Amino acid sequence: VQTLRDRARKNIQEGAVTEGYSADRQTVLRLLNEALATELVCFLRYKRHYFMATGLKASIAAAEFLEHANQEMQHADQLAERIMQLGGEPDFNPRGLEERSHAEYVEGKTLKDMVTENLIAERIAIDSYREIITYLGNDDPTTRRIFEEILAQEEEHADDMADILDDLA
Amino acid sequence: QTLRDRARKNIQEGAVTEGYSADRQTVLRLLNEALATELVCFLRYKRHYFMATGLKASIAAAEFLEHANQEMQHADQLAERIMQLGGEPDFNPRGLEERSHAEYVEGKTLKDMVTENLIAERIAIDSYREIITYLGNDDPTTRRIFEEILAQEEEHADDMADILDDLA
Amino acid sequence: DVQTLRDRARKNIQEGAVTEGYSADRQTVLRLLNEALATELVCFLRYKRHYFMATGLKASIAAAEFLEHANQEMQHADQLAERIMQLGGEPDFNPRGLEERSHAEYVEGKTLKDMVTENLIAERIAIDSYREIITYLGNDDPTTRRIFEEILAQEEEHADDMADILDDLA
Amino acid sequence: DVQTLRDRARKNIQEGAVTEGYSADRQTVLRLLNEALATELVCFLRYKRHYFMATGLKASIAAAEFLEHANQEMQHADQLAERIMQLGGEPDFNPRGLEERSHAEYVEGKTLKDMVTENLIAERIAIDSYREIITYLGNDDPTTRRIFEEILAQEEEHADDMADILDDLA
Amino acid sequence: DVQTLRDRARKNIQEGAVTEGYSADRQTVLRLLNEALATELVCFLRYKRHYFMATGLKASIAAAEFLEHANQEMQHADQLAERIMQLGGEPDFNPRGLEERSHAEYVEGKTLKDMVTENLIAERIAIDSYREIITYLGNDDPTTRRIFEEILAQEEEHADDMADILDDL
Amino acid sequence: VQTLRDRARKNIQEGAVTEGYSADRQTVLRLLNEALATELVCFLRYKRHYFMATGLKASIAAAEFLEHANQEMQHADQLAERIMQLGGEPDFNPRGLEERSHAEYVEGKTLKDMVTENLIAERIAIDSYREIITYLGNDDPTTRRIFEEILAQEEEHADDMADILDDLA
Amino acid sequence: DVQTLRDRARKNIQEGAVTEGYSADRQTVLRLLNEALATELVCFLRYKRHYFMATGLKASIAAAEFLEHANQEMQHADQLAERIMQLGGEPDFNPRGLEERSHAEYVEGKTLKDMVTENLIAERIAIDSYREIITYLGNDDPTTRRIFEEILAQEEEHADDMADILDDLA
Amino acid sequence: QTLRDRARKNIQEGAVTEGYSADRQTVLRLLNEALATELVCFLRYKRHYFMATGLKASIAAAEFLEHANQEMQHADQLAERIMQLGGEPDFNPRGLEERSHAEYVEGKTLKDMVTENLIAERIAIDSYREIITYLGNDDPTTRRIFEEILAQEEEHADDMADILDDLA
Amino acid sequence: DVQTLRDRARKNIQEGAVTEGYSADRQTVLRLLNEALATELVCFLRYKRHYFMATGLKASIAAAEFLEHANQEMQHADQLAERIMQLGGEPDFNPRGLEERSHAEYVEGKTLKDMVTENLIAERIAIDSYREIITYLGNDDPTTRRIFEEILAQEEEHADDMADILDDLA
Amino acid sequence: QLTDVQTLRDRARKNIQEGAVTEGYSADRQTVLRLLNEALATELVCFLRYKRHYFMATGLKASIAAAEFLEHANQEMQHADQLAERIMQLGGEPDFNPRGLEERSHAEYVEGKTLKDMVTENLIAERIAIDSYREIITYLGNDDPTTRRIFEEILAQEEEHADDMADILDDL
Amino acid sequence: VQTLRDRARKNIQEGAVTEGYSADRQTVLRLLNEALATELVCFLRYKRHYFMATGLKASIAAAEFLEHANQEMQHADQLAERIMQLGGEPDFNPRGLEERSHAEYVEGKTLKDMVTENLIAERIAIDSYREIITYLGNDDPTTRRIFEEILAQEEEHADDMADILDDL
Amino acid sequence: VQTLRDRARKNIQEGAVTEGYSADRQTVLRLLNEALATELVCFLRYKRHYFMATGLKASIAAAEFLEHANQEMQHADQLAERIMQLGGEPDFNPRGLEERSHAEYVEGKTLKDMVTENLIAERIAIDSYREIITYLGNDDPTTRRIFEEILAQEEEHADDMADILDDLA
Ligand SMILES: [Fe+2]
Ligand SMILES: [Fe+2]
Ligand SMILES: [Fe+2]
Ligand SMILES: [Fe+2]
Ligand SMILES: [Fe+2]
Ligand SMILES: [Fe+2]
Ligand SMILES: [Fe+2]
Ligand SMILES: [Fe+2]
Ligand SMILES: [Fe+2]
Ligand SMILES: [Fe+2]
Ligand SMILES: [Fe+2]
Ligand SMILES: [Fe+2]
Ligand SMILES: [Fe+2]
Ligand SMILES: [Fe+2]
Ligand SMILES: [Fe+2]
Ligand SMILES: [Fe+2]
Repeated sequence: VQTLRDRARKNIQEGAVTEGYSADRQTVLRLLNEALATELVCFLRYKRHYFMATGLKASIAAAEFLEHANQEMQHADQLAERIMQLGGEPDFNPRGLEERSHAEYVEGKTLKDMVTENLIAERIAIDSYREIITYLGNDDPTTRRIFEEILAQEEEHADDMADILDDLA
Repeated sequence: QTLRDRARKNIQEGAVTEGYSADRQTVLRLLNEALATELVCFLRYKRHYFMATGLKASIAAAEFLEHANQEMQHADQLAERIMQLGGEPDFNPRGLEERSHAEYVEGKTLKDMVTENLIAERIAIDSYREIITYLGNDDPTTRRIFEEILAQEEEHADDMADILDDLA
Repeated sequence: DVQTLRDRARKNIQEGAVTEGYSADRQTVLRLLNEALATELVCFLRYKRHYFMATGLKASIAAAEFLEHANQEMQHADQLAERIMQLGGEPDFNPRGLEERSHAEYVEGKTLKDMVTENLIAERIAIDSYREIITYLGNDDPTTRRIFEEILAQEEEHADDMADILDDLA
Repeated sequence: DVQTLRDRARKNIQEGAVTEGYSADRQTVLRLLNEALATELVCFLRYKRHYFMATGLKASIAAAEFLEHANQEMQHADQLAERIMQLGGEPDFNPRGLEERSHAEYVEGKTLKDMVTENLIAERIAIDSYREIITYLGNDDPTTRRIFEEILAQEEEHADDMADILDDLA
Repeated sequence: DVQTLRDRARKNIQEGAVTEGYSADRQTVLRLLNEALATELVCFLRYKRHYFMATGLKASIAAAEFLEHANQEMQHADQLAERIMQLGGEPDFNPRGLEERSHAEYVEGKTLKDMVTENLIAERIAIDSYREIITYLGNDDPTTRRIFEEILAQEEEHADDMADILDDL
Repeated sequence: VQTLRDRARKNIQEGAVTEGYSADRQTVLRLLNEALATELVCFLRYKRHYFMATGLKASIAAAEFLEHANQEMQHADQLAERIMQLGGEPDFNPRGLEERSHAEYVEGKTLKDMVTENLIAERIAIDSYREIITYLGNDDPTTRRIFEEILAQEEEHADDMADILDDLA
Repeated sequence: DVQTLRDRARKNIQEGAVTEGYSADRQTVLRLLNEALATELVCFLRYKRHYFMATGLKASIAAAEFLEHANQEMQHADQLAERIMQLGGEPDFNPRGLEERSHAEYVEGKTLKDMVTENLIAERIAIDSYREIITYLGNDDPTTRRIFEEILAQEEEHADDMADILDDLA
Repeated sequence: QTLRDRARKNIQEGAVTEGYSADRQTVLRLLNEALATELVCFLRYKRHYFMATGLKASIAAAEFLEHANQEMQHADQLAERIMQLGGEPDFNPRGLEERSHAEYVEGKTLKDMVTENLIAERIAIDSYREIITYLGNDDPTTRRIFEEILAQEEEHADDMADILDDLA
Repeated sequence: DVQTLRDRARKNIQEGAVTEGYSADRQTVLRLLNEALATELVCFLRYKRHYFMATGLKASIAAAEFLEHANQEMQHADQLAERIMQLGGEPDFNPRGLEERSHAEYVEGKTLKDMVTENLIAERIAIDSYREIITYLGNDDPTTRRIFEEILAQEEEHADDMADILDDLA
Repeated sequence: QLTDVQTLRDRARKNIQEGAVTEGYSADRQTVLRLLNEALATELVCFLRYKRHYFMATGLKASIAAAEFLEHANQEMQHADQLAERIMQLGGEPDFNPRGLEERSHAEYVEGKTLKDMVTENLIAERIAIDSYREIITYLGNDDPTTRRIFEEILAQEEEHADDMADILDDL
Repeated sequence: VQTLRDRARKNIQEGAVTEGYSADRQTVLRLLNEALATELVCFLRYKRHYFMATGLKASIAAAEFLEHANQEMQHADQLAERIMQLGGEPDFNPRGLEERSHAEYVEGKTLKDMVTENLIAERIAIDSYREIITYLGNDDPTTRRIFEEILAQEEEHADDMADILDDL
Repeated sequence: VQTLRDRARKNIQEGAVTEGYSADRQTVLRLLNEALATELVCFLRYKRHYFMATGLKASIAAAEFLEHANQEMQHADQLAERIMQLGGEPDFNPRGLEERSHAEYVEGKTLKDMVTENLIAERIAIDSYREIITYLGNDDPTTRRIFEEILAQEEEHADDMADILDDLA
């Protein structure tokens, strides 16, 4: 009765983080920020390919590139919001961004170059977030669900890029 | 540089990465069986929607149509995943019922119609529960598709049972 | 009195939309409506199959048309079933024997040219079938005639849309 | 062949939509449009009466249909009045003698079966009435024919909807 | 009996909407579609001119009708060009000789009554032209017939709207 | 306690009509149906005028006529709904409709005729509904508010028609 | 002459909407608003319960009305709480003693006829309560009177809607 | 035919019928004084809206703008009625403040701005309460306008007082 | 093999969404669903009280969060009640004993800091309460688990939003 | 370091509270503010005049003018808002005081008796604003693009209002 | 000061054209009508290309053709509106339309033909409108802004067509 | 005549850039890319401040921080679109982003810190883009108008940030 309340009153400023939070909060925060860097890098890369993919066939890829780009930023916003709830700071610094990220920014010369670099990044993110989802287990459903939702989106991005690549050269 | 090499190996496989620990072949078979089930349930509900005329029946007819269209959304969801996992979705009407866990049943009465839909929903619920168990933690993206469909079928079952209890 | 218009309407009142003035062969029009319904359901399934399988840069353009066509087909299916019910029939959504009732076929195709060609064939079959139905109806059933005349126009668009693609292929 | 198309159009220019090529009997087409208009106004009033009076769980389903029908009837009224004006007539909205001009009646009914049955009778009267008008017009006035053909298709739907209800009652 | 339906469809398959059953004179139907297209383009330009020139209190009322008509005329143009393409023709948007191909003329007018009358004349020319076309088509080409029936009905509205204004002048 | 509920269960099928309803229900119902007849008549008269008022200036009146007609029907619906709540039957019968109504259906020959006839009807309704509002007093707020809302609308309809009539012949 | 209108406005300025001219008994009006607020909150909970429990074909129609009423009750609750704040009070949303404060009861009902009857009883209690409040206010507080007059008209509708259902039942 | 004769006499008076029992001339005077008040209050609120910058103040600034546009809606309501009753609405900025029950006051601080708006609302509340009493049952349509405006001013007064209590 | 899947579904058919394969303790899941329902109804009432009472410049920002939270609480209430029905229970909206059933309390608060603190305490009680329920369900009831996982995530947001405010206060 | 780019930033830190007004602002801030406020007064007067004409223009033909009057009135207020917004960005105070509003405004409030009066009075005001704002645009030159663009956008609207009113007046 | 108004009263019927209008109005009107013809011609050419560009790749260009066509008409409307404000008459006559225009109507046979002809026309318009913008200088801000808004639109159209042509 | 067409055909692949383009294309591209980097940096800084500014008062600034962030990205898109039209490549590389930009990414500790850094950045951009507008003169209206439109937005951002700082400093 009053013990339910006393548990909640202890360390109240910790907010979303309760007596029941069983995950390794600092390590989760580290992973959230690595993912955030990946999303920002993927956002900048896709935006680049979008502007550069001109032409008839390429304009189709350009549309997918832009759609992907803005989804990446949605993933970034989702992750930063969680970083804040779990007592961290989201790192939007462009300095060293690529070093924190699992993906690279690669301009590419051809369209096949562009698509391949995006496909490579998605497959890196897929396996990375699969590992994080496994690592979280049942200790942090709310964070686990963020990565599960991002994962499902990345799997779509991978298929969308691979579908294009098969038609190229 | 090995993360990049892991990703470059079998790049044409797309969403299916080295870390995909499920039996891709078996998941594809289950996805197509679900797809057939959803198309069959769509056709049955669409039949019942048109045939359920009257004062009281027209209320059931509305639910029939809502379910039919939800079934088609499930079909699209499953087919999309079949493609991401490197399969082919089988929309062939020939042998459609043999592939499906459900049946197409016209019914003579409205109680017939509701009962046949209720039976189909309960077949799907237990079938998809088993698939979700089979997937476990190997394919979250597919597991989440079936979990979302499952929740809908549970709604469809309650809606049909709620009606059936009021009938003759 | 003018009580004769009312007496006409009261006779066989449960027949609903079908009045004394309905001059068509109701049983046959219902047969044609159900054959048309089967054709649309098949065409819907074929187009959806092609939509999911047509991946790539060029093909994704075709896939969009395939999906647009698919849903137009189901709209036709709904129009026809609605009319079947108004004329006192039962619409047959049974997938068993669906192809046997249909003027069209379900064909997966291997290439994109295969998919486009098969859809073009189905449309040209439907166009000529529905022209024949429209003629059979004559002035006996304006409401049913108008459904097929409207579907016909959609099919001519689908045929032109698929042919326009096929000319650019291989 | 240019100045003769123009001279054709300049003659009786005040006739508006009604050109030399208008092969129908304008005076009679106007009579039929105004009878149709009275029928639609009457059917609107009857349905509105039934809408307000049909209370209860089961009745409210019919009442919803009564209202949809009522408002479709007024749409038909506007469509017909609009055409009357294009053909140089005057639409008669006068409530005095409205029923005598109409093919339908205003009938309150006591029961829901009464109300549904009376609406079903009126829809079936309109169907055959408008079928005859469509035949009378033939190819002489496509624009007026298409109005009646569009109204007819709606009346057939209204008849089916009322009959579908009556089967659950009688 | 199913392979012969398929054989009919394969013969001349590139002709698209035009099937073995198409019983109209395709070449002549196309000529009529192109004459109608010119009529609509001419009527569009004339109405647009009258719209801009019809200033004042009362005239602004006619000007609104002029603009609504102009844009309906272009919709008619679009319908006809779409049909020209389905039947294997070419829609002629060439401004050179546009008036010669058209049943109508471009006429500036000095007064508002000038403008309204010229528009009324054009609508009455189109009405009788399209009635003749609809008759020529008969039951041979429902899809084209329905286009002209739909355009005709709009032209009758335009004719009545212009005549209703002219009666006040 | 048990009397608040006992007052409400007694005569429960009388619905909105409670023990506290202090108005002369039968008379309120009579007035509601007379008002309903008036609105139906005014609806038909305005619709007649709307279709017949063609021309440059007349089309401006035609638009006001249509707005008025459709407001009249809203009033008809408002009143019929209230008749049902108070235990009556709304009379939509076209036979003898004018005999029940305070206003008349008048085709009019000229536009000034049409405007004048509408203005006369609005001023009849205004004075009728003011008397009903006074008659109701505080005995039936819900019904009173219906008439106060209709009255305000009729005052607008009257001002709109008089504004037109001042500019005429 | 402008300095006295301003001086009246400066006297007790923090009282806000409540001016020197407010002629009602602020304390008592606040009591009635809070009693009404409890009534609406209880009615919201009752209707919500009935909405979820009324399953079946015919019953689902009542469930739709139950939900609509439920949410209209909460709009009334908000309207009343908004006014309580303007008159310098505190709106009591405490679930403890909510029924003791409310003019209506929460009653689960066993049957649909039960549910409808209990809702119908509550509406008729509210009607007579709010009519009495409207009389008590007189011309002293138009802004509050208008809240109750608007709620009253809504309750008369809810009462009629429930009674219309009850007549068709058992 | 007597109802018709009543309506035909003085037909150009429009909404004002034989049964209009209010003092039309005096009602027009009050509508125009109220109109002036609303225009003045609109300008003052707009002034405060632009001048209330900062973290806290921007919250008040949003309220200032909302109030401002509501004031103009009232001006529109009042002018519409002035026309229906056969008058002329006075939008002249010369002497606008003399006709208005409220003042235009710039204020130096935010507390100044809030206090001045609160003073104006309480002036209008009591002014319109008096007008509603004067009308009684003689002019329902006009009475309802003032009753609707009055309720809005009470909200504005409560909203401003709610801000003032938190300030200084 | 088709008649055995079908026989499974006919056994206990009236149970609806609850199939032979449902491996949870339906009785207990329903108990927890109803305790959650009470918690959300109480949290809704508390937040609504705070919304209306939190006046002022800074406080109005909190008031907005209070209202957004309140309506999210009611959405949770509806989700939970819907599930109670599917599992064959009855959702308890009775205000009598509502607080005894709820894991949270209704607390008026005197200051804004009071209000924020009480809301924050409530969210943290809910967070840990629903985490325990998610554990209890395991893999036995995905559909119910997902409801709680979705609610949990919202409560974590509500906790962060209230704590973010409290850090700036007094 | 190497006070390079560090110079762009040191320019920005100086007088930071001056906000939009930077070291690069080459216009006479004091004078631009006077002009913005005169324009603001002009628009408020034009709004009140047009609103007056809207309510008084009853009749068949007049109601068409009444519609134009109302569209114009609300555009005038949009202009007033645009100008007041700029006054704040440049560190001024926008004067909404109705006392002396006309003395500050380039236009007049004129009731007019007839519709022809109303149309003419609005037409005169537009032509005053057109030439006033042309002069202001010229005075600004290239010193304040953001303020110039406000006046250029208002100017184009006033030219439309002028043409709209003249088109009506020709028929009277 | 009473002179501000007398300036505005002189030649009042000229409307937007005031004493301060320093441009050569007759010449501005000539340029506006030449631009109008250019837009009308470009509109017809684009529509022709839209209907004729069938196929997979071509349908992409066809969509751009239609967007451009309708933008061309928006420009035509902008220019005609300005002709009226400045006291001219807009010439929509199809006879001699091409002679008045800086562009041509060219059907083209291939898609490369169509795209090239559009690109050529856009570059003609760009340099024409740059010259007009220069001729206007500061004498007519309102007309100058119309051409600058169109110019930027034409630069987009040129880039869009060149982007397509590079792939052929 | 035939020379307008020949002028347009020369260097046709240059697209928007015609013979009449009198600006230094190479330099305009350099300036556009410096602005592009500035906007990307300002976007990241504002997003960081948005997530970190929690509390009652701080949430007001956070809302503005977010509105600014998204306006900055709109500016980035405008600038990149023009870079492509003038035949350049837009540089979205996070590597060296700050070195190319007139602005910096600065986390700040306090809200006063965040607001001040945003205010400084806007004032740098304001004066930088004013200079670019002068450099363009009348040689490139389309680009000048882009910067003139961005400038007006930056002036708003500066006023909005300064309005906040006055309440803090
Ligand atoms: Fe991705
Ligand atoms: Fe289902
Ligand atoms: Fe098709
Ligand atoms: Fe009808
Ligand atoms: Fe009907
Ligand atoms: Fe046409
Ligand atoms: Fe036309
Ligand atoms: Fe009226
Ligand atoms: Fe209620
Ligand atoms: Fe106020
Ligand atoms: Fe909750
Ligand atoms: Fe919560
Ligand atoms: Fe203006
Ligand atoms: Fe162009
Ligand atoms: Fe920027
Ligand atoms: Fe900025």
